[PDB]
Amino acid sequence: QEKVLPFWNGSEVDEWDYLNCFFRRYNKALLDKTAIDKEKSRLERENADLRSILKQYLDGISVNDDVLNNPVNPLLVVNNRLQITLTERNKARA
Amino acid sequence: YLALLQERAGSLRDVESLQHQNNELRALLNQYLSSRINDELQIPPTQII
Amino acid sequence: KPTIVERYANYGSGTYAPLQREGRFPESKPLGKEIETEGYAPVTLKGVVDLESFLPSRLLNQRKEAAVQRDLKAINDLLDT
Amino acid sequence: REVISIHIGQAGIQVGNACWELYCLEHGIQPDGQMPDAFNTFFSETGAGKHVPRCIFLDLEPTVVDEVRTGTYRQLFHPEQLISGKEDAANNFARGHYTIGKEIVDLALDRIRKLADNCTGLQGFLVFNAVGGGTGSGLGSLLLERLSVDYGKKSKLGFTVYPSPQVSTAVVEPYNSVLSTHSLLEHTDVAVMLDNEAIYDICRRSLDIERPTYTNLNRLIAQVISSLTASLRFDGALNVDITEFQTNLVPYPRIHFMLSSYAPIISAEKAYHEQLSVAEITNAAFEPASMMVKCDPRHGKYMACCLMYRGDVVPKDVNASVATIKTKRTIQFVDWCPTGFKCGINYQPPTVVPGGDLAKVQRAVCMISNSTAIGEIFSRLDHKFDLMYAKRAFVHWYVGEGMEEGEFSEAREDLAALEKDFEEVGA
Amino acid sequence: HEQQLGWDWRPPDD
Amino acid sequence: MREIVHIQGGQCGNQIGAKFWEVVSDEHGIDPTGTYHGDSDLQLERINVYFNEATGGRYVPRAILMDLEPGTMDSVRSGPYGQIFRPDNFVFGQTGAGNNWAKGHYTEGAELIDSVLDVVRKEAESCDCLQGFQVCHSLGGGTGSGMGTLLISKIREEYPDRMMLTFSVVPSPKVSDTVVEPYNATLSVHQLVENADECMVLDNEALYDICFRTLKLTTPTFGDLNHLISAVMSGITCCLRFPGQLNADLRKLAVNLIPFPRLHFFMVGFTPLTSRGSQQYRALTVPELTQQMWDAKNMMCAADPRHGRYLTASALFRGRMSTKEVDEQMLNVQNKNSSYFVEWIPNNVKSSVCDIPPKGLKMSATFIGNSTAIQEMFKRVSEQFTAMFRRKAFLHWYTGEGMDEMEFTEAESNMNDLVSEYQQYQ
Amino acid sequence: KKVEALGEALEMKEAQLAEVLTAANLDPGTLAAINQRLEEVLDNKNQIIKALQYDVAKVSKAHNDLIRVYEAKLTEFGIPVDELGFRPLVTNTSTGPAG
Amino acid sequence: KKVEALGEALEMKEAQLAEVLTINQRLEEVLDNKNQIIKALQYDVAKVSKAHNDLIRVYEAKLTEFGIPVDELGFRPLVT
Ligand SMILES: Nc1nc2c(ncn2[C@@H]2O[C@H](COP(=O)(O)OP(=O)(O)OP(=O)(O)O)[C@@H](O)[C@H]2O)c(=O)[nH]1
Ligand SMILES: Nc1nc2c(ncn2[C@@H]2O[C@H](COP(=O)(O)OP(=O)(O)O)[C@@H](O)[C@H]2O)c(=O)[nH]1
Ligand SMILES: [Mg+2]
Repeated sequence: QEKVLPFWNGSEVDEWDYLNCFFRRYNKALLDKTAIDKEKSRLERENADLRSILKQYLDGISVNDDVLNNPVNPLLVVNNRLQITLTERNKARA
Repeated sequence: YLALLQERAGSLRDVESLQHQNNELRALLNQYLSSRINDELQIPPTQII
Repeated sequence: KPTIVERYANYGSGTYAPLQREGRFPESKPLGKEIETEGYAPVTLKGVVDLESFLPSRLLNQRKEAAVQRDLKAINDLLDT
Repeated sequence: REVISIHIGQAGIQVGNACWELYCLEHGIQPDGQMPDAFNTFFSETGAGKHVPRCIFLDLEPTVVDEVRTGTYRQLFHPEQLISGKEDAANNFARGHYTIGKEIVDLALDRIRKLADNCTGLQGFLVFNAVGGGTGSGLGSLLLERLSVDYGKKSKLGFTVYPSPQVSTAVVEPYNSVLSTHSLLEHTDVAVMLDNEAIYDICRRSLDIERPTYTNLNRLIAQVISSLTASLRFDGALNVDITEFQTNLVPYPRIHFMLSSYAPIISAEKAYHEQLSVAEITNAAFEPASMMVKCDPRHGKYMACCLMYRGDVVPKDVNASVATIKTKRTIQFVDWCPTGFKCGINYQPPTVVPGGDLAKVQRAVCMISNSTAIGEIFSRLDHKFDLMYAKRAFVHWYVGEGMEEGEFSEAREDLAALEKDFEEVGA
Repeated sequence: HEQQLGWDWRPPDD
Repeated sequence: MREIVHIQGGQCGNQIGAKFWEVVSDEHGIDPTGTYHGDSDLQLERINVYFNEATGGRYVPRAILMDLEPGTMDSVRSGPYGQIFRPDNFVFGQTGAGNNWAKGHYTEGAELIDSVLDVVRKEAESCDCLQGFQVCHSLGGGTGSGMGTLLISKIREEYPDRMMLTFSVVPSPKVSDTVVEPYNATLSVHQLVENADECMVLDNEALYDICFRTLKLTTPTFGDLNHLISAVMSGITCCLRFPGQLNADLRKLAVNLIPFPRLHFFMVGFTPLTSRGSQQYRALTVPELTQQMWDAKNMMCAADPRHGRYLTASALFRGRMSTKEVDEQMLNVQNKNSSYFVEWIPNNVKSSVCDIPPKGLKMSATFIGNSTAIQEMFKRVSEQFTAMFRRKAFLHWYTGEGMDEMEFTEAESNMNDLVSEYQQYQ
Repeated sequence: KKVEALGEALEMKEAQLAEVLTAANLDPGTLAAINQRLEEVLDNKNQIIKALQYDVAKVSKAHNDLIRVYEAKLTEFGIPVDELGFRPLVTNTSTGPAG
Repeated sequence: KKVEALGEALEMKEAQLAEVLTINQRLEEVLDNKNQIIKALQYDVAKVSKAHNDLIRVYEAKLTEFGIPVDELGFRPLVT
């Protein structure tokens, strides 16, 4: 793209405005890199979310100390903690 | 500008690798979301989550 | 072996047509580490305003010193005299 | 290939008093100076089998210089290099740098220059001093500045003693060290760092002694100096010299303050039982308790480490040991350099001092490493200097002896800048 | 000039 | 007629060359005193390739030592066979290299390389019909790469019609000697890929793995490694000293190997390498010498050919053998391992046979491959370079001696495009 | 100010769309599907315009650069007659499409 | 970039207005304008490609007519 159009999509030249096309190319590179950064920034957070859901899923299958320690767990229920939590999640995700 | 280009190339490679890992993780998660133990329980982890 | 300026000035008017016999192919990546940034560019005004939001800081605008100060003070005093 | 040795103050010349005993024992020179190529770095030959050191011992108080003028080594030295002032600097930076410092530096420098002229090929200066007092700090700073102005390009190694974090003898040594860093950072080129309390604990742990005098410290530092300079004299598989040290251990111009360690620092009764092969002496040279400076490397990262193996060493077990060190987890190198080691081997086994504490060991290892684990030392010294500078305490002495305020202002800001530089090069 | 940013290039006289 | 001048740059190169000269003197049958005490005339028929008759049999080698310290020079004099070199060729400074590329290519180079060129030119004009140059050095130091590489460049500019063999001990990641090895390697390959004609690349990692597995040594000091590198450099060029059933000059090897003028890095091994114990049991005929030759664990390079493709191979056999047997060996190897080979080159293997085996052994062979998997070393060294060049670590010791960032970037880009050139064909 | 004018146009058009949809109150499904397939038609049109403009630029640059390289080779060989003139290209440099 | 994004947003919004009004004839005429732009542009591409081939032909003819070089030397030109 910029190998064949590095400039854009008649008197003498002053030193101040002397490099404007080069700055155009520089700005194009900056915009592309910022797009890269935004894309990455969303990818790592979605990856972290996937890791978290996977971990808590594996906990859901397994019989683990943290599974028991979490007071809201189907493995052992006291005073309807699980049911209250489920209805709260239902009303929050409704 | 050359330093910027090098940083852009590194970021692009990192993005590609991250997308690969995310796709693999999502495939593994979808594999877990269909299992015999996922249904044999009287309480499903899908509802638990 | 020419200089860089001679090499750039010779072929065409700032170009270079590499002969296939040398086997130096830097203009074509091995396609393994290929680069294509066209997809990342935003297509909607939502993406445009999001990129605008990103990175506003770049968007907007000793002992040696003491020794030099001592030397300049001495030479200034000498000039005064 | 030769190197000059200058010893300023009580601590420096006391360390040299054991260094030259060790050197004579190494090279076979009798105390009077006779032997009934390999010594050319440290001695110059003359007469009918006579050798004289390439050293100067200068100090203000003659009480200690008389000890070396009379104590069994009188015939060793040239009876002019033993400089003696008229009265002690009294722990006063201004008395050692401005009042009395301007009167003996001429006689010191006009002797250093002629020793350099006698020297065949100059390769480095090495300076012994402690920043815990005036006579060391101020005068060594002045003389180091003078040498940097005169020679400049030649390498300088300051084997400098800081005061311990809590085990402190002087009361004004925080002031003196803060005022001496202004030269110890900007004029010397490689700083090899010491600390009394670390050696105390090392000889309490390994050398199983509970009441160690200064003799033990001086001996086990002279051993480090000898292991440092062994590559210049003796033959080895991978000989490593002073310019190698400079180019490998100084990543940035203002980052040169390196730790030190020696192993096996072992007794004479554990030497037979406990085995001292390379694959374990290398590990024993990396524990935080074997660092000759009271610092904790686990609180930082290692920039670059350098290993010197004296004695029976084959260059493959060093590779295996370095691989084990890298694969270890309790330490973490700076992510800058994959190749973080500077190996070096020699052939002369460690040289025991008769009647000493160490033993006839077949091999030994000296490690010097540059790491970010010294910003803690700099910060603690800065804090304990600032607190005493708050109430304007002890400053009237320096004021009457020559300092006014700018010295303290610039020293304080310079130390702050150095600590920030270490912080920013850390991560 | 002609590659990077000239937009016009002019030789001197002699 | 044809002859080769030899240069030993730095400490590593000097010791490797000293062992090489001991090996050559043993093969040609001469004493450390310089006199000839061999047995046959086929060896003294062609000693003028490496030696000169001085006065009544005192043969003098055609090599020049080169370093910046006297300790290594004294060591090589004191060692055995060190009393044969011409004292007029012990050129060496005194200051010290400092393992610094700038200190070995811009200051001490500029202060001693006029003299080293003077002596090497004297030797190259004493010899009549030149054939090439031979240089031994390491790409991880200051005077190994600086001194030797500048000498390579100057000699290439002065005699640009002579085939050049530079033997380079590339740094290996596990055996990390110093801290600036990647910097020096980058700045050295930048000039080698541009001026020198072929480098045989070797590495201490494989030189130790060979000694631990094949030789089954217990404590291999540098003597054994230098012995192996010698035994390779001795058999690299034997068609000159001794007759052969199918001769092969150095230029013939170069033209058969190097397909394009920028793909001239050779990865080399030697056979047979039999342990002292299992040798008495081992069998030595051509269809196992070739098997060990193409054995991926015999290669003196930490780049397994199973990770890449072969552009060209060269097998130099020594001893009275069967040429048809050799040719069928190569053909069936290609057909067995067609995948590891490039499609558009029929018969990727060049085979040569010489009629005189080495001292003691009855058959021998040497392998020189141009595989495209050798890009691994350059990729790894470039990664180690860019790990430090982002933060300018250890860079002021070159900046103060007068090299900018422009040449560093040039050298790194050169490595990157070289890796690209290997990868594209594969 | 051009951006401001285009934003005003966007605002008025969006308000008009909102009022028109709230007036018509037609079923979502079919009308929405109408919307998406002509939106896809428009999107493909814009994409192919962009791609083919770039194709024109690329082929023109290759054309001009190859003309210059042939002229250079012929004038090096000494063939003095040059025939073809360069086309109005905007960007001149070394690149890929030459050999 | 904001200008071009706003322009395309304006076009698509006008398209939704036109389609939900059932104007549409104007939208389809604009689409026909875009199609004929496509046609003219690809016709220009065809012209330049054919002219590129024709100049390859004339240059090979010029070289062979003197024969001082052979038909081809060194590099090989790419064909669209
Ligand atoms: N290693 C070692 N350090 C010593 C010895 N003697 C004194 N020191 C150190 O020196 C510091 C005070 O001694 P110095 O300041 O050097 O005494 P000086 O050299 O005469 O200098 P002034 O005290 O200013 O006269 C103490 O904090 C100790 O740490 C010694 O024998 N060995
Ligand atoms: N094969 C072999 N390699 C060696 C020997 N001695 C040293 N080396 C290697 O050479 C490297 C030292 O580089 P050096 O020659 O000092 O760099 P220079 O000073 O610029 O020439 C080390 O990494 C060693 O692995 C030897 O006797 N044999
Ligand atoms: Mg005192």
